[PDB]
Amino acid sequence: SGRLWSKAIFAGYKRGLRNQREHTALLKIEGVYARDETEFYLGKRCAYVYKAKNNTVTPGGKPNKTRVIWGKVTRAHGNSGMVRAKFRSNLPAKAIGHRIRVMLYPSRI
Amino acid sequence: VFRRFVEVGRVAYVSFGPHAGKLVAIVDVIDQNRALVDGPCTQVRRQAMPFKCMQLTDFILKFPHSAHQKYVRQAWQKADINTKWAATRWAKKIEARERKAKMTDFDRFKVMKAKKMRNRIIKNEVKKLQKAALLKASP
Amino acid sequence: FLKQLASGLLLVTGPLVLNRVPLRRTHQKFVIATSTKIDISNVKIPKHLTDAYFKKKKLRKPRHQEGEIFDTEKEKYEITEQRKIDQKAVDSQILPKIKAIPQLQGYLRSVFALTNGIYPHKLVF
Amino acid sequence: EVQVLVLDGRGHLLGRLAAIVAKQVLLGRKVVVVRCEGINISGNFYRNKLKYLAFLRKRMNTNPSRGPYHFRAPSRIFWRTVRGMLPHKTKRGQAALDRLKVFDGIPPPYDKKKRMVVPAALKVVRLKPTRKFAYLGRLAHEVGWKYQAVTATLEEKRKEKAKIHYRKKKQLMRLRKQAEKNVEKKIDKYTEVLKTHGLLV
RNA sequence: GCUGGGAAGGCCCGGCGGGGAAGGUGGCUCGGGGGCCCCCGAGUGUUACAGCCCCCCCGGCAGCAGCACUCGCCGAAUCCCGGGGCCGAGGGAGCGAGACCCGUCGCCGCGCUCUCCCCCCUC
RNA sequence: UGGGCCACUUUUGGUAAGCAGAACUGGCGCUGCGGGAUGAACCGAACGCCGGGUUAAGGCGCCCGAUGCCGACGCUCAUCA
RNA sequence: GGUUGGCCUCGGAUAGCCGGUCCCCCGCCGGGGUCCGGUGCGGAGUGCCCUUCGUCCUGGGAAACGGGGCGCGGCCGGAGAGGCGGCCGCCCCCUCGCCCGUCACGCACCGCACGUUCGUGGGGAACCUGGCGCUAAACCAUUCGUAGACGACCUGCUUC
Ligand SMILES: [K+]
Ligand SMILES: [K+]
Ligand SMILES: [K+]
Ligand SMILES: [K+]
Ligand SMILES: [Mg+2]
Ligand SMILES: [Mg+2]
Ligand SMILES: [Mg+2]
Ligand SMILES: [Mg+2]
Ligand SMILES: [Mg+2]
Ligand SMILES: [Mg+2]
Ligand SMILES: [Mg+2]
Ligand SMILES: [Mg+2]
Ligand SMILES: [Mg+2]
Ligand SMILES: [Mg+2]
Ligand SMILES: [Mg+2]
Ligand SMILES: [Mg+2]
Ligand SMILES: [Mg+2]
Ligand SMILES: [Mg+2]
Repeated sequence: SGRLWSKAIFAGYKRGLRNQREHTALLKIEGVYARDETEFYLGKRCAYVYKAKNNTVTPGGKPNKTRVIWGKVTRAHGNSGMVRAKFRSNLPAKAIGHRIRVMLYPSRI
Repeated sequence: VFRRFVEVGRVAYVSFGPHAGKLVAIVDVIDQNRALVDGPCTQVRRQAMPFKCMQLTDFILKFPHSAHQKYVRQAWQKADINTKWAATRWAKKIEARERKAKMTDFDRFKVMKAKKMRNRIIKNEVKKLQKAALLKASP
Repeated sequence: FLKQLASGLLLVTGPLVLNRVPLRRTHQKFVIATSTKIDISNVKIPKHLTDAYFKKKKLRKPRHQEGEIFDTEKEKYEITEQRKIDQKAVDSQILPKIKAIPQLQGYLRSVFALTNGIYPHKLVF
Repeated sequence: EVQVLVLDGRGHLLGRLAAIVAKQVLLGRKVVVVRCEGINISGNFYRNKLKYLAFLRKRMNTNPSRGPYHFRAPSRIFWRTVRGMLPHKTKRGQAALDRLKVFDGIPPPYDKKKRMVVPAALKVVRLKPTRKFAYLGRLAHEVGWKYQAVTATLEEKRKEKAKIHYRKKKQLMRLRKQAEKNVEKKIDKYTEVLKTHGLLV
């Protein structure tokens, strides 16, 4: 009955110009364009939800084609509202520029 | 073309910086970029202040340049700016913008209900006026 | 919100008439505390409403080792008549206080959602 | 965002607008830029024309049919400027470049839709008023573009139809304001709720 | 906490005063306006129908590197609380009963009892 | 191993040389890594396999991580900036 | 495989703008001149619109000049890529849907994730089911020589 998660974009991995650290990802959260506004989202669970070909078990539901790689926001990146996220598995590079959901689950408010 | 001028006694509204949201009076001007600034009734002590954070109002106080804070306060209190400011559309848009930001989830729900009814009553009457004005049969 | 239980889990009731949420446990780490409050002092939350009261129960799998005949019976969890009595007791004294101030039942009756305009960090709850 | 961003190119500086659009398409956003003939470039016109004429000179001496392709339409000129700010030789950059649609004038899909503006790339705020600038449409026309006149006539037709829409919109708004006055007794209850919370001052 | 035992500053119309002036108030003079009455510009000059600076014969009150965000260095002259992230390597610590169901153990910091009275809630 | 070469500075021949010859220290050779787009020698820093934090030199329109600061004060228009 | 409400549009100026109204001029609306407002844009994209728990008793308000029909039929506007938008006529149904209240109920699945939309998504074979419809070309081979290394190309082949 509602979106219940914030829209975020997987912009890329934490990196230098010529070195890429794939274990952590930089997320752009919609509406958060300054570093001082990223406090709310620190520690929040983030999910990369995608679909595949074969069915997989769904917790509390029939198996479907939806898969998910879970993660959480670790800290702020830069001065313009980017955040760094760690996922249980390094995000695939095909997801750059695609949707990441921020769950609001571990609420501190 | 210009109607609002930087001058001695001109009341300015602070848009950003440490004193954002306050009213100050211009006491003196320095080097085209900054001005001697004093708000004795708005809790801004005398200090330099860039012209970039100022937004000029329509209120001009009468006191000599670089006068002491006491005389600025007397001019500010007589024909008080605080009540005159609060009565302007400029200030009550600032206040309206403030209370909308502090609106809670329950208030958002009640506003959503009031806006729903208000729009349906208004938009009904618009249709009625349209339908009425549609009866134009004349050469 | 009624009380915190001995395990730290919160005991909540959304008056079951209003939003179909029974007397149920919940975790404070997975809720948003809004600023709107009702005075539920001098109401009596029954004493037996403890963690042991709300802890789940199971059937399988005694007297049965090799699974060839399904033991999927009982899966229809049954609402105990005691649970209905307790739900009726708490609601009978919380619902009147909800009706006291205007359009709170309608507020409890709706669900929370994120609209493409608003963002959670800008929201005051 | 998930919807298409339609940007009006009039009054926007070429490189500044291209930098914004380039990061948007790299973030998975679909961007449409219309009125690429209204894009401005800082510096007097003669100087900016010399820059493109120097671009025209760069060609493969052995076989110009393979060499740099010089596009004369303002939309393609802006398209190439964005392409210089994308990794267009990788699959990620090619995907981003395919999310950009550029047009001269405003075609029928977007003529009826509201058009956004990028203040950080606007000439009025980014350029000193005493400085000289060039119009991309004039620069394109005098270096090979062939459709400046027809685009002007079609843009003038579009503007005439837009004025009619604005008059109907204004007539509708006047009727709405009259409606609010008419039903004021049965509205003040909900007007007061809006005012207490900052809507409807 | 220190400093110029901070510098400025606020209030006490600061009061008895003195002096200086100018980014010159009032007044006056000259030049341009609105129905001989009211404005703008340029002169004059020392309070005037504004204000400014310095010295006082002396100050008083509050506050004090200010929760009116003007300008510092600090903490034996410094403590309390909260949030996010990553991590959990090690595995027989029992001088004691002569261990016996799995050493809740060492160092360190504490509380109560082997003293007696009261006080406040609660059964 | 007994072919060396390079850089700051001192320094001889030469118009000069990415030339030839010395002194001193460091380096490359034997050396990967961050930065200088690119590069034996420059700047930072030297290296077991990893996680977190922070930096150096260098950067933060876009490519391309970082200014998407309501940054400060000025200077500058170039028809080869 | 993505996605998890929409915005259906003045032209523009920036040492300026926006809105409204009476006379004048253009064949009943625009175009000007007064006049009145707003301008740190509130007729505001820092905005607006829609807003989803569902029903049952049950009153007060909004409406009642109402809603919804992949119901039909007709018409108009849109050509820059119109692939869209609007208006009537008839018909067929609800008095519901919007706000504030009364009244209880629904798996209340016993704290937990991929939930919630676009969506009757795109694409490819195939079965059944009704109506309305169609019955063609290309290439090779042959020929031509306006052509030609070979391909390719220009041509002809039961009718007056
Ligand atoms: K889905
Ligand atoms: K911590
Ligand atoms: K040897
Ligand atoms: K030897
Ligand atoms: Mg202090
Ligand atoms: Mg261990
Ligand atoms: Mg040898
Ligand atoms: Mg040798
Ligand atoms: Mg040499
Ligand atoms: Mg040699
Ligand atoms: Mg060697
Ligand atoms: Mg060595
Ligand atoms: Mg090395
Ligand atoms: Mg390198
Ligand atoms: Mg270089
Ligand atoms: Mg590291
Ligand atoms: Mg760089
Ligand atoms: Mg970047």
